[PDB]
Amino acid sequence: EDAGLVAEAEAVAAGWMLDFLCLSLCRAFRDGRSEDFRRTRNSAEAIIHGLSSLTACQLRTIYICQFLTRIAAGKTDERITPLESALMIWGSIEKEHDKLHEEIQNLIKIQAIAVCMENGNFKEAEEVFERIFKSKLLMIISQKDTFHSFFQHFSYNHMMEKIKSYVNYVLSEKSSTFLMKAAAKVVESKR
Amino acid sequence: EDAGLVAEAEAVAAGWMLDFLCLSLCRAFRDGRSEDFRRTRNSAEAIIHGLSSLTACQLRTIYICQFLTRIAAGKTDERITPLESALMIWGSIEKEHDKLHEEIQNLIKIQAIAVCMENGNFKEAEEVFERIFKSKLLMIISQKDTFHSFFQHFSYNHMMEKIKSYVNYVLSEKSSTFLMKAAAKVVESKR
Ligand SMILES: COCC(=O)NCc1ccc(C)cc1
Ligand SMILES: COCC(=O)NCc1ccc(C)cc1
Repeated sequence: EDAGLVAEAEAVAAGWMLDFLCLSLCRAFRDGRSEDFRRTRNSAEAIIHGLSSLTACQLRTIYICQFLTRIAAGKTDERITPLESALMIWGSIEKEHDKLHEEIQNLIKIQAIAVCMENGNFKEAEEVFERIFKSKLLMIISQKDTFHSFFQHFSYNHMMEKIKSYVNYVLSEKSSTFLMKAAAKVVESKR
Repeated sequence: EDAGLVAEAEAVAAGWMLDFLCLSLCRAFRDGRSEDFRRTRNSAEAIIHGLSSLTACQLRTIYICQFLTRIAAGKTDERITPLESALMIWGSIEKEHDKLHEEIQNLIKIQAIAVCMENGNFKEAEEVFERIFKSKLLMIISQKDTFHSFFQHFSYNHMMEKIKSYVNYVLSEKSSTFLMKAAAKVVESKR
């Protein structure tokens, strides 16, 4: 038995498990299956400790998973909120800055403030605003005007809809990865 | 897309990941790769939350993994020690009670006391003795006779050697499971 070849096979399998768990995380996010999302997130987080070197494709995969983890915790050792952390990941993923990227970016920026107002924490809403960003938005926060028409166009539902359309593209791109394809064949054979 | 067929494929893949991670955990235990063992253990623990129903084979797999986890923590919400917890798993696994089973059982029973004496905790050694079990063993603990010839036949090294021989049988039995076999093929193709 060669120790190097065994370690290489473990790294190949970790890569397969990462894609499979990304696909499961994407579907759970799309479906709103919170408990399944939490379980898949924990498995993907543990599995990637088996990798010390990642390709460009694998880095994009883990950053998509970290991004969805923050978006899912949006209303729930960093001194920033989950939506602010999602915005940092979003702005640094190796991906095209098309119209959809910018739409998601601006929806998260406004919702990072609006989720604080929804929870009744207006001081945090101002702190979030100061870290991200103008005089019209600060007057809205100061007036506790949570249902201002600006927030109805840049809504939480609109942020989730746009992120879900992005998730469907990731989902289709990874639907043919090794582990899910082999698992679907086994299920189809029964049946 | 059928939600039931997607969930079935996820359960098939969780099963494949469980066998792969058992095989990796067995090799790391055999090799004494502590950090790799800790990482694999965490991944296997997270992955099995994706399973709510297990076959007899899968139950044996998870119990072997829980047993090795306690043996590896042997010298490190239950009011018992890790070796005592390993003994509980060992005595209830659906497996043959051959001579090797009994040898491992008795080595763990004595080492559960001896590891407390090694750490200088003789009160715990007596508490462990009371929970497991005689007058000769209690005199040894009372006298802090850690290097009594009884402990040299029923040694920690002998316990580890016997458990490692058992691990080699599990390792050979699972060496042909789906995920490792497909991963070894990929590595062999390069080389
Ligand atoms: C880095 O901060 C922790 C975190 O985001 N955990 C969720 C997580 C899910 C999935 C993957 C691949 C990686 C991480
Ligand atoms: C049940 O007590 C926790 C524990 O033993 N964790 C390690 C663990 C490793 C591997 C598997 C499959 C399952 C559990």
